[PDB]
Amino acid sequence: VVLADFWAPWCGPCKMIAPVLEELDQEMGDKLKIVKIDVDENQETAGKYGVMSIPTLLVLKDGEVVETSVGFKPKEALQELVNKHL
Amino acid sequence: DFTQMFYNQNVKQFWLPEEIALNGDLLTWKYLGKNEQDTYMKVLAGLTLLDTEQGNTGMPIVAEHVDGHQRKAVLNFMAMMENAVHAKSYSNIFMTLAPTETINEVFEWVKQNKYLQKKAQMIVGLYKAIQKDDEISLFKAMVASVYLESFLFYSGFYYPLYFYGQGKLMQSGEIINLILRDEAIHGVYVGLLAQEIYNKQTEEKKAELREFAIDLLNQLYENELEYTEDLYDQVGLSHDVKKFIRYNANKALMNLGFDPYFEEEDINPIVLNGLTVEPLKDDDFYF
Amino acid sequence: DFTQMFYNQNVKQFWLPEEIALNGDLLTWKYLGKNEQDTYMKVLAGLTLLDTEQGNTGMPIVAEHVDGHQRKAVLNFMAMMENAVHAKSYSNIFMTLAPTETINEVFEWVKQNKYLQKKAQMIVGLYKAIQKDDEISLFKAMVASVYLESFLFYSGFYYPLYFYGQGKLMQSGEIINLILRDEAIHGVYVGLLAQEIYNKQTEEKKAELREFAIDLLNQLYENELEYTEDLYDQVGLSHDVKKFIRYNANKALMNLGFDPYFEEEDINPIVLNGLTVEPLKDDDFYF
Amino acid sequence: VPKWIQLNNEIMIQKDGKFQFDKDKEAVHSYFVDYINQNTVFFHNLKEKLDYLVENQYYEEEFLSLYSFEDIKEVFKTAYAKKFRFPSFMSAFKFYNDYALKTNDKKKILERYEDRISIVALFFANGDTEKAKEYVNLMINQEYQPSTPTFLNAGRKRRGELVSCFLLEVNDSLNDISRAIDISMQLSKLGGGVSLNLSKLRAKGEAIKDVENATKGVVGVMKLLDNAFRYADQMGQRQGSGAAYLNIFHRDINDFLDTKKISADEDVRVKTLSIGVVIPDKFVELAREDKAAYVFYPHTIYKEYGQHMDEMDMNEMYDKFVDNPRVKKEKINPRKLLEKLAMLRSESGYPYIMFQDNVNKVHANNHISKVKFSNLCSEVLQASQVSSYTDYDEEDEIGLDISCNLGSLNILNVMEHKSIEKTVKLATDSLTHVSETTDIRNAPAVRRANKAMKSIGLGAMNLHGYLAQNGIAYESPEARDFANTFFMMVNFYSIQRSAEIAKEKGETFDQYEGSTYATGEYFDKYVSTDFSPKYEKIANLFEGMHIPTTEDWKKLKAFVAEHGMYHSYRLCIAPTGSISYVQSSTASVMPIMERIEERTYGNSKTYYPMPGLASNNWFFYKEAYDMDMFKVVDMIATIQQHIDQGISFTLFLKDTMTTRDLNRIDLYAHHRGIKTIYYARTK
Amino acid sequence: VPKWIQLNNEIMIQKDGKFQFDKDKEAVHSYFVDYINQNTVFFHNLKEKLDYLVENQYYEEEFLSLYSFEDIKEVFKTAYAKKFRFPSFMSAFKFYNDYALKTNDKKKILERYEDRISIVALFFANGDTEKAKEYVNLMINQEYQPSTPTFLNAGRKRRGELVSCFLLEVNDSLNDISRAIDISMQLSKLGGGVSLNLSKLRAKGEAIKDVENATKGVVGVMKLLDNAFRYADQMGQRQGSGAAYLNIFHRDINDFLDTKKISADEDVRVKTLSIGVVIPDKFVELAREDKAAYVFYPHTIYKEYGQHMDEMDMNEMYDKFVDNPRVKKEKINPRKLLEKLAMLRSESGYPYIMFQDNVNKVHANNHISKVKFSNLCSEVLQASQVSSYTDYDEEDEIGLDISCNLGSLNILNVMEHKSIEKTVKLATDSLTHVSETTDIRNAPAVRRANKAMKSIGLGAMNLHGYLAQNGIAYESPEARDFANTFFMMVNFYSIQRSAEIAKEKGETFDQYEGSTYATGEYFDKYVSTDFSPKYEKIANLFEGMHIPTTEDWKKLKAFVAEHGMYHSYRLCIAPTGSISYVQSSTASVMPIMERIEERTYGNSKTYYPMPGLASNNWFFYKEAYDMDMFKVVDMIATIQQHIDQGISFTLFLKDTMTTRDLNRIDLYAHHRGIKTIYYARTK
Ligand SMILES: [Mg+2]
Ligand SMILES: [Mg+2]
Ligand SMILES: [Mn+2]
Ligand SMILES: [Mn+2]
Ligand SMILES: [Mn+2]
Ligand SMILES: [Mn+2]
Repeated sequence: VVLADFWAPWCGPCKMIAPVLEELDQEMGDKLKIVKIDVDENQETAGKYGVMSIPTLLVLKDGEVVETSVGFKPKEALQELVNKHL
Repeated sequence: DFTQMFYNQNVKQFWLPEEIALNGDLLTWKYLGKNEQDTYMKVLAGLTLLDTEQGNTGMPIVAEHVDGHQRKAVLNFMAMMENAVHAKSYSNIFMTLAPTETINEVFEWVKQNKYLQKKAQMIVGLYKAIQKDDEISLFKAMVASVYLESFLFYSGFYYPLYFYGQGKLMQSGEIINLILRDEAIHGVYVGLLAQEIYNKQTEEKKAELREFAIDLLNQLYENELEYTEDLYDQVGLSHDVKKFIRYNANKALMNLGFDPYFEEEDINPIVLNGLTVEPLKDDDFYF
Repeated sequence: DFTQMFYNQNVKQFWLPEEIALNGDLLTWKYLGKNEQDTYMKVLAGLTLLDTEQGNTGMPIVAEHVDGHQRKAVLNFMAMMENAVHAKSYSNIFMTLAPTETINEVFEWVKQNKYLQKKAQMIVGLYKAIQKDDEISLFKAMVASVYLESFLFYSGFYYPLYFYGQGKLMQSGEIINLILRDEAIHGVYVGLLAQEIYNKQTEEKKAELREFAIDLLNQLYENELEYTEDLYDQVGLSHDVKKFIRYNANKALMNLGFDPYFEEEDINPIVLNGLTVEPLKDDDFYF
Repeated sequence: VPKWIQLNNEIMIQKDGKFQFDKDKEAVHSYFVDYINQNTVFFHNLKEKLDYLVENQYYEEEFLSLYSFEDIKEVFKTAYAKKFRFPSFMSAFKFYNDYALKTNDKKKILERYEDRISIVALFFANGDTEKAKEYVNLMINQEYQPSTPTFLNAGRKRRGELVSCFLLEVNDSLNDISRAIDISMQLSKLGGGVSLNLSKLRAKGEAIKDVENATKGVVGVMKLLDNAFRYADQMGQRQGSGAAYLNIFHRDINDFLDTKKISADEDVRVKTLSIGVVIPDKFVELAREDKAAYVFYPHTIYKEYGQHMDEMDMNEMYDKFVDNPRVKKEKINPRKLLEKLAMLRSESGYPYIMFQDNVNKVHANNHISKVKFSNLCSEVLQASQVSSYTDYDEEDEIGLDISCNLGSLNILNVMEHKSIEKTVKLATDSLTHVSETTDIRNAPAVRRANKAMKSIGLGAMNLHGYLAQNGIAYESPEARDFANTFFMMVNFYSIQRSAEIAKEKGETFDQYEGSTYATGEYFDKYVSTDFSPKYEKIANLFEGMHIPTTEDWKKLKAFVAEHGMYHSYRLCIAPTGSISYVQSSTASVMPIMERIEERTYGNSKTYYPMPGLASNNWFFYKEAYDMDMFKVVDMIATIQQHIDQGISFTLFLKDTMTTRDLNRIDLYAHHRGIKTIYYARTK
Repeated sequence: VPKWIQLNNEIMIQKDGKFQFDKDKEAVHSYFVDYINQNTVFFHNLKEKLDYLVENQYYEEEFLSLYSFEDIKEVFKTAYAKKFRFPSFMSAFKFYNDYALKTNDKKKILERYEDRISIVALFFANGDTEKAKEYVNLMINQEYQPSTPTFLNAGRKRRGELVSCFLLEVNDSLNDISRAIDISMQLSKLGGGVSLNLSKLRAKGEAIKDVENATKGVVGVMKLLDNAFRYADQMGQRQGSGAAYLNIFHRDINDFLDTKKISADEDVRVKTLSIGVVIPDKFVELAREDKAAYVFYPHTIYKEYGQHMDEMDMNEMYDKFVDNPRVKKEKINPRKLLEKLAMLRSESGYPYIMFQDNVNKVHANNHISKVKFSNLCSEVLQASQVSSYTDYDEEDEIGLDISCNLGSLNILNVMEHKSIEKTVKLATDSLTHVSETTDIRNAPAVRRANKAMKSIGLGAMNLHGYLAQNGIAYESPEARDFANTFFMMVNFYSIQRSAEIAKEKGETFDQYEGSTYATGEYFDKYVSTDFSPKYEKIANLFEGMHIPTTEDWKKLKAFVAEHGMYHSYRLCIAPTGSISYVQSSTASVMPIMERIEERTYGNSKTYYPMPGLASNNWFFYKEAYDMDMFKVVDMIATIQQHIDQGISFTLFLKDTMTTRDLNRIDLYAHHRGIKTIYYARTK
């Protein structure tokens, strides 16, 4: 189970989600991998996943996208989103 | 963001009835037909009766329930204009054009008139329904107030503006134009106070308030069409008056931050004729 | 027999603080001691509070309960003057003479000052106790209003008048004289309405109403003494101001149709020095 | 306060119930002694002064080179031999503040009155010593006053033009409109006011090359002209003043008038552009019968008939336009338009009203062109031909554009000296010299018409002053009789001098043979009616002067037929404004607005009683607003019948008189033969 | 709601979390089938259509007469042989609403896309059937897009001019100012945007012929030109857009900038005059060193040196001006002025920042004149000479006023066809034809410069669209490498075609021998530096195309030296904001503002997804506001080194960034060699 964060350095909401993902890694990092990808440097992956703003959070399970969340989310909402797929 | 600006615009528009001499209107009044004189009298009485409700209830009730010293002051100023300036101005126009007995009869007729009463009582009903510390009921009353200021008056204003645009009854037309200019700013101001309440609501509550506003507009509009035919068919103007009502309904909606309801139409041209610095700190010239 | 002449007098007295340029007081203000400036700011702040409540509450509520469109027009106009003109003028004075922090501090000071809160509590309480169709509750509020207009303002008015009379702060003083000129006619008018209600009563009821008026005056008076000492001891004028407020208490009683209550005293003479479109026809084309 | 100003303020300080009018002479004496004599540059001799003024680029050298220094010195001695003294402080103040030459730093004064007059006379004479002395006698006696441009700029290097007016015909093309803007600016930088005829411009909603509803009307051209005159503001010392004239049958007439409304928005309003309305007799007829009128689109008429709307007689072609389906128009109410004119004049004094048929009924040069528009002062009425300004590197068709060569007779000083003939002839010669020496290179039509028509304007002033100082009320029939006789004499001697100049030069004005002067139609009322005074009191005023008779007019008509006439136009009565103070005269032939003028200068309040005002003639100097406007119309029409051009006729209205009263005055002026109405001054 | 608009409204209705981009093809199909085919008038044969259009004043009969009817028929057939299908609804809507010929009542469609293209091709070829078919293939493949005036008005009778922009030099005189107003109105009547250089106009408070402090500065001229453009606003089809350019060292620079302030009063505020500021490197040097700078009075410099201030080198003459007591000047703070510029661009988008030394350091025609100002779109950087318009009847000294004939390459379509050389050469030939057939009789300097300079503008567009559709980020170094290579090839083939035209016609542009093309200085960086792609991904894009190497550039330099150059200027990248929709291309070389543009035409919103926008390339179509402006400056400077004229560089800023960020972007653009900056768009 992987939480992929599509972000950019200029994106205000993406700066707000960064500390939330660090807390989530401390609490769940034994069962959840967190991956960050910068869409300004990695346009091909952002295009492949048809991701249409930032932050976009993809929950992947064994390489397949099982859930998609757009915009800022608090920690508890990200935990609920990931715990469905653990 | 807006009350001090409206304060300024309101007080700089201050005027008094005595400033316009009315007697010279008798030189065009005498040349109108009976139907024209009848329609004018009835329209004038309609405006007078509605404006009295606004002076005695509409503005003072809103001033009472709105919080903020500066808003209460602006609202007080508007209430003053209704009672001290507008009401005296309408009376002056009447006393100039008709003898005492004719004035009393016209007011008796318009007081019993079904279409005038329907709209007058609908508006007054919403003012009477405001409850202390309930912003929803206040908003509904503000909508009613904006509809009166920016919409309901205009089936009436049409006729004086129509004459004014033709060079007839110029003194009373000048007075009406000053009154109308006050009601326009009153409508815009109360509209901003209503939007403030609207913007504090949830999305479901907003949709519900929009439905209220549109439903109310529809009821008033259908009665305006009947009111219009009742007064203006005898002088052949109803088609053009209806266009003017819809155009002003759209302005009232825009005052409440809502989209126009009616398609854009052209208006009678005679009535139209009547109407972050950040200083360069060096090291920015080097890259 | 009187409303029309009061209507005409009120509207002919209409003014705005912006008509008076205030930058001329800048130097005589700069030259006052810290004690004098403090008392002056606080005095005007106390006045601002009184006018805020007279405009927001007192005049509109009395207007609501008094019958007759012309009487209501006068009372509505007076209400507008209170909050749209008088209360605002004090801010014009403050914004000219004082830095923002001193302005912020004095408005915080009104909120926590016990005498100013007590007098507001008492006056506004009576306004809010008015019951529809109950003339006695209305009379009591009108007595309170006369006491505000003709008595309570005067502990405040003393100081601007005291300076005006010495040729100091004369632009601010001009504003204050205009405010005072308004309050004098407001106190007379409300006094006449109160007398109307009083004159309807039995002798027994009248005796009770006089008791109410005198008890209320004494209660307000005792509070005003403490307020006066609190403000004026630091400028050495408390005894002089006390004589002035007693003088004006008698004027308030007289406005209510009652005999003077305090004995006559010599007031500071400085303060006394501080006081057409005619259309063409067919016959104009032949000569 | 200064001593002279303080003494002037004692005029209104009343002692024994009478104004201290004698204090004014003390004011002149104090003003001179304390300010002028101290701050005038004095030279050891006239030679040093002339050398200083020419060398420092204050005077032109060409006009002084035509005289030996002995002749110039004799001329200056003749000017100073009179020992002219200003009789009112305001006269000297006006001259030494506006017209006296000052140093480049404005600290000192270089020219006295006798110096400016001498220089103007030397300019006028053009090498003739006797003629220069005659001009000096004419001006130092204050019999004749050259116009403000001519008096100010004659013989000075730092100047503009001596021409007061410029009347431009604007054709219906973008090239012609651009050239109109260019010429308007080039003539405003010269100082003279510019008036433009916009009746040829097609209305709003007309087609530009077969695409419909393309034009924005004459209002856009008025915007362009207004900003052009604002740009050419002559340093801002005198703001750029321009006029725009439109025929009342032009479609844009309502929008033309809408720009002078106070309620008009800034998107339509013009500020520096005065407006005038040309009213043919057809509009007055339509208003009289209360029948619906039509305003026509000029370009549709031009397409249908091949001629401009204002080149066709509307009294004849109005019906043809109305029953023409290819001519576009909209129904209007002529009486409503008249009421709109009256209320616009009440509110702002605009527009100038030009009765076209009144002008063209007695216009001598209708063969050249009918008078389609007037000047900025609404007193010049001359034939004009439009200029077809073509695209670049294409030859332009140059027409005729009118110019003011103005000069005023002081009726008081003219009749005191009993020299109507001599003054009129010398003034005509001076105006002829001004017209000849004018060469404006950036206005082709103006230059061509100045060379061809040779038109001059000889006005008169101090009519009310002369009448009141002779115990004659302005509205009295004796005043009208005097005006009739005086202006018939002026017309007689102006025609005589024009014919004499034509004989002496061997040339007339261009297209003279078609004028009524050549055919003798002009002299019909002069050889059929006797204009000698009908009052014994008035006849005594002309005693010692040969009043021309019917036989004298017949001899003059024969002389004109044999020898021709040099000037197409000779007489036009300008408003005669700030220069009327210097001459100690009432402005124009208008009645005086106020008996004592209250003027503000700096921090001082200055008072100017009208000349000759005293206790005996206090009620003869009746204020213009107190007069009956109908009798003033009668007076002007009596004067107008002897003036070939128009008269700057200002209406003086009380506050109580409505728009119907103003319309009655306008219609009585039209009925009495008044050509133009200048201003509606409401008190 | 129309069916096509409702289908286009389905783009943003996301199904499965994806945009329905396939609905746009359905939208265009519905648009055609239900509106265009129904409202297109059809003729039995092409002969009937051509006869009807020629006889009804829709087409010029002259340009169709050089071809036999079989040739025109075959040109149309090869236009329809492509069977061109619009890829988006907005393309067809924009074409059939703005450019497609409609009847006089604007009710039926007379021209298809393939008919507009055929007519424009027949106009371009001028009697050559094979060349006409080549142009048809060029435009129907959408490799080259003629400018909006050219595409809309080629072969039409109801046409203005084919020139998109005009640049006028205004001299310091009233004659020159009036003629500049006239020419501005004439060229706005023709439909083209007019840019005026006000740096030669003398400052406010200057002397007019010994009359000191009389000028109104350049701001009065701005008011005049603003009202001229309002008056000549193409009757309301599109408001008259004009441009005023002033040097930053002009004294009126603050007054010039204050015209765009919101707080500015209506007496100093212009509304239709776009303002541009010319910044020499000296101003940037003074601002960098924080020394107090001086803005100068141009007339004092003209009197002292005999040349206008903008005609001299500021970097060399600044110290001489400052040390000259006879040159009047006022002290300013260059850093405060830069901050004022930044705040003005933030609040209104004005002025157009032009770096004069960035233009003239690589300007090939500095011998003719330095580039003192740009056009209304800040992309036409050409040498111009001021015209000395003299008085009437006096011959004017006609100079050179820039006329720019624009044309755009669709980078996506040019690259997909592997036809850089043929497209560039055919576009150069078409622009040469447009320049030759264009004559303007009312602008002598524009006509003279069109005949002599023969300057054309060959722009480019769909840079960001091509990069995103190829998986290249606009800010990536690969994108800059592609821009470098593509525009080097474009410059190579434009120079080659210009030299071939000069050889075929035997004539070069006037004063070619003094240009860097003749001396070989232009080709130094091309014969020294190799501009082949440095990235294998970019080099694969140019597969099948011969990239000009160093040896090829040496051969081209020798060819130019031997035969000359027909065009003084060839490449200029215009914004092309209107024709971009029709060609399904991103506007100019600018990055896209929005991925899906929201447009309201009537009471219905019409969404326009970016050309080729999809799910796989969503993040490659990065919005310009989210991009680093330094990277965009780097891209434009990479492009600018291969463009002899300027590029319409628009700055896309966020509301979070301050005026210091705007100044930093401006200074980075100046440092990177950016010639002009068009707009500062804030989101
Ligand atoms: Mg033409
Ligand atoms: Mg010059
Ligand atoms: Mn009202
Ligand atoms: Mn109202
Ligand atoms: Mn008060
Ligand atoms: Mn009060």
